[PDB]
Amino acid sequence: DQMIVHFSMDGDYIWKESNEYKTQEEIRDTKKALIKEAMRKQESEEPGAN
Amino acid sequence: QAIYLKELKQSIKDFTNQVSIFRRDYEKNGPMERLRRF
Repeated sequence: DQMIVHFSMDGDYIWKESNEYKTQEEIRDTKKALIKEAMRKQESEEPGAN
Repeated sequence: QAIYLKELKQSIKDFTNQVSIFRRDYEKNGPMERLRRF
């Protein structure tokens, strides 16, 4: 490549409605759905689950 | 585990009842020879 970079920085910054942002939203929704199903099922199975 | 989850809700109710019974038994043991036995 023969190109020299004094400083290289990689960061977790995403802009609104990005393609990558949509994937992140799906991951949050999938985790939330599993959490929602688990909380609801335990709440449904038990009586007045707290 | 799905079958066990139905079993687990029933078991959790049974376990709470068992824990209350165990606490009552511990209190009886705590209640001389009687104080030592309690």
